[PDB]
Amino acid sequence: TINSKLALTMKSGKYVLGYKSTLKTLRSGKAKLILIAANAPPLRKSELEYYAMLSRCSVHHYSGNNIDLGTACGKLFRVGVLAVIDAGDSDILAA
Amino acid sequence: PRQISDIKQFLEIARRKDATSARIKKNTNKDVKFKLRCSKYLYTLVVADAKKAEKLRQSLPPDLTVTEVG
Amino acid sequence: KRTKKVGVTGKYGVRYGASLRRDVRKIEVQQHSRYQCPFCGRNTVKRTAAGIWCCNGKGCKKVLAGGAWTVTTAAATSARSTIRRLREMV
Amino acid sequence: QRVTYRRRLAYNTRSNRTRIIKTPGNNIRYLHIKKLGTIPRCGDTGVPLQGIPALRPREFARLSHNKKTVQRAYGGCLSANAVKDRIVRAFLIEEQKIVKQKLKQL
Amino acid sequence: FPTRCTNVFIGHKGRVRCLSVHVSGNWLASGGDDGVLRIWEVMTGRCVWKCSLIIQSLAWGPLSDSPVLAVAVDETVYFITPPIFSDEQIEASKELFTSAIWRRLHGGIVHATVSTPSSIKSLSWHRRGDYLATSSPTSSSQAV
Amino acid sequence: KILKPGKVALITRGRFAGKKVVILQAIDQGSKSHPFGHAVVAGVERYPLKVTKSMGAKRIARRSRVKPFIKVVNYNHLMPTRYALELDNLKGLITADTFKEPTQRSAARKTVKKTFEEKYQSGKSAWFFTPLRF
RNA sequence: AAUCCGGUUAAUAUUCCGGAACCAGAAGGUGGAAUCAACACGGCAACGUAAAUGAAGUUGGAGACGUCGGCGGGAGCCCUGGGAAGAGUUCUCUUUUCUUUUUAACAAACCACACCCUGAAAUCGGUUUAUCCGGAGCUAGGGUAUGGUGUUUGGAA
Repeated sequence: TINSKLALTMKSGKYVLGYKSTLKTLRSGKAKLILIAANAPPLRKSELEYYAMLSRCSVHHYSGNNIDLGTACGKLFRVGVLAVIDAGDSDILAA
Repeated sequence: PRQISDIKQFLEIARRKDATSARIKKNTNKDVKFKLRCSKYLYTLVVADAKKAEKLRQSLPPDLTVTEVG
Repeated sequence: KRTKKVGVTGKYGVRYGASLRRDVRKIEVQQHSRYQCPFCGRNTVKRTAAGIWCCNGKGCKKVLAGGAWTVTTAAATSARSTIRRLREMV
Repeated sequence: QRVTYRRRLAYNTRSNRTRIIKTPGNNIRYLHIKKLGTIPRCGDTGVPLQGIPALRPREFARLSHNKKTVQRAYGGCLSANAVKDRIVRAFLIEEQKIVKQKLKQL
Repeated sequence: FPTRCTNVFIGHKGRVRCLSVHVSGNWLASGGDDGVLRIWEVMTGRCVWKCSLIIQSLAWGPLSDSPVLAVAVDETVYFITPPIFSDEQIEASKELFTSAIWRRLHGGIVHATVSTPSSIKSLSWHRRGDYLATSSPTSSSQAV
Repeated sequence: KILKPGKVALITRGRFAGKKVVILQAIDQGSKSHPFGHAVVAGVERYPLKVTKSMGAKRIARRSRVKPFIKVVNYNHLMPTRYALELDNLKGLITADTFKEPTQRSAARKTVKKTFEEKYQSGKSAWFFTPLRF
């Protein structure tokens, strides 16, 4: 279910990939959801979590690795962290 | 081993007590080389104009021992 | 295909016997293969010495303890699972 | 033309490191040179440090202070990225111990 | 003996960022953050040229026969020849010129406007009046 | 929006690495001289020394003296925190011109110093004024 | 820790002589900087600056490291096109055959693989002789660092 909603969100809503794009969006406050891969470095996970709690944003720790998250996104590069600005047709924010 | 591009400071090092002798070099390409033996370094100054070299030479204090081309 | 069967063992030539070279072949392809790093996911883990597996990923640089020829062994994996279930029960 | 060692040490070793010069007298001659210096390495990541020359240990003593270090916290002992990890990890764990204390105090 | 001040020019409502004196010495052009360019004559102290047309700096030309003043406003530089001079001065100033792009009102006798990527801070004139050096602090490679 | 005036942040790069600063003004949109999302901050370079009840008044003042610094820092080099500092008297003093003319920069540094001195004496923002150990 | 050149003796020389340097340690002195906001500023940054106090205690680094295989740079030798000085050959032929045509330690200025910034990349791209690299931020644009057995002078003709 989480994979399907993530796939639909990128086809409907707004999203940014990677670390610095995610970090900038949290800084601007437009970010609504944060996806963090399983093998994200522990310091990177905590600083993103601190950014999210400042910005009052939800955080989801994706069970699969960064490769798994990128494959679930369908792009052919590994993604460690992404920020969902808008859910669009998906309801990823509620669940 | 110390090239000096400033005339005054060449003069001042010449007046300084560490200075022991000065030397004059006249190269074939017509530039004048004022070398100043000091305690630790040898300060040399290259001048392209003869009359500036001459006025510099008379500007050296008399007590300094000046030697011509070796 | 330069060599149909011998593979990496072609350096040893005709010596040491067929079976005594085939088991080296399986072990040697394991030993020199590149493994996916558990911490960064980049395929940058390579053996350093017997038991040492270093990640050359810029920013990861993590060293690992593992098997002599392969990063993870069956015995270590079984031990990790049994210890995990024992701790959860305890 | 051929050269000989200036010192009484034959057997080119690490200390018997030599160079060829041509003298003002038109002579091919050896020049005995010292080994090369090393840039100081980072304490945490092991990368060489940026902003310091590569000199032998005692030759570091002739430099000025600012020529051997970098103006930053841990500068000259840790790389910039290593220091940045030190700072963020320090702050984040400090916030945790505060939040754990606030959790357990009630 | 540059003794105590005896003549005071007033009329600028803000900081006067830069002021320059013409080679003739009878004209003093000043400007500042208000953007108002004021030309004063030293002999009597009037402000005959009140036309305003932030003013970083302004400097006269070295040629007396071509009294052209260059003013740096933000990133734009104006080559202004006020009509206060005799007419032949205006004609003589034109033939001097008539990266940075060039373009060609209460006596708004504008001649050439130069636009620069950064806000010009310092202005310098060559002795022959053909070279203009504009310096800005923000940029590095093309600062000057 | 988490980088707002009055928010305490940590400088992670530069000479003042690991120093606690207060967001004085955010220009996240950018500028001609700074095409990135910078923010001008005021912080502490030399933290006031620890004080003891046994110490005399002259040393209490001597250790309580604090040396501030004003700097424009990139967002990526700033680490925002949950702490907030009330920047009274410190609302309008910084502008692009205040950096251009150092006389306004020097005046800003002096005003920032006297505000930090008074706030430290008042005993507010204890976390802001204690040095961060790393 | 720190020395080079030229020369000299019947026999010694990186040791003597002439010239030119360098290192270690010691003391106060001149000049400059910081300082009553005691312990400097600049750059977003990597970091820079002629300076820019730091006891005890702790910690890091240099010293400090195998082997083979190509690839790139440098220096010396080798090769080579003219010039100039002598010398070889010349019955004939050879604008030619040969020798010479040099520049040390040291001081000074200058000189782009790691890193930083902007940026967000699938028509995936960059790139090596050798397929490694990238949403953990590629290419690209602009920087920072390392700076000699390189360059320009001084030495030094």
